Amino acid sequence: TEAMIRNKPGMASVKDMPLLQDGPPPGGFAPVRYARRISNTGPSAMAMFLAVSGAFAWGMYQVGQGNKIRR
Amino acid sequence: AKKAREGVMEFLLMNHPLDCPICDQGGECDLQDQSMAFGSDRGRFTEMKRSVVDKNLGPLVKTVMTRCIQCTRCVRFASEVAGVQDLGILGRGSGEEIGTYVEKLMTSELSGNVIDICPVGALTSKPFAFKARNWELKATETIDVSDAVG
Ligand code: SF4
Ligand code: SF4
Repeated sequence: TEAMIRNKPGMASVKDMPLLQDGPPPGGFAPVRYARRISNTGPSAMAMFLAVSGAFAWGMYQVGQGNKIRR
Repeated sequence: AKKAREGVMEFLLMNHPLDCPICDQGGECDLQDQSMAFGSDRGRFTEMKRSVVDKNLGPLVKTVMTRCIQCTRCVRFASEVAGVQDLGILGRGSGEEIGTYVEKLMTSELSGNVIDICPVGALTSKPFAFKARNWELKATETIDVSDAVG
């Protein structure tokens, strides 16, 4: 058998049997990423302290002015 | 020697029907255990196997002569040990058919042992029609008490 299970009309020979099974497409798949691409594009060490310090510098002045208005 | 054995076990399994699942002697088979041990793993015969009608050999020996390989063991057992001379190898070639040429129940006692003689399911106990399998049966080496031969 095995030439009556995989017919492929013609083929003249036991080789050239159909042989259609699963696999990667011709040319493989896309290059798959595996590294750790963690983007560190956030606020830096400064700009976070200076936003906090800047908020403290101006916002506490605003607390003071609000205390003046309340008084 | 091994190539000769594989050759012959291919011929035997060539015109032999795929009756192993429905064969009563499926597990306890010389043909199955010689093919799975000395015969080739594959068969190149992809054509029309020969088939043979089932002879009526009585209420003891269920007969499926298509499975039978025409090794002649039973036709010798009935002629010699059983001594009744009813079985025969009728015909020649692949058309060879083992059994009585006229419908003739094996009137001889001692002719139920042809099933153990038979290396193939073909001749099987009709009482033990299909009720069990060669692996389920737990065997005890008992004796017999029907007749005083023990
Ligand atoms: S005798 Fe029965 S079990 Fe053994 S190979 Fe033939 S069909 Fe299969
Ligand atoms: S013993 Fe069984 S296999 Fe051998 S010739 Fe007789 S019926 Fe056929």
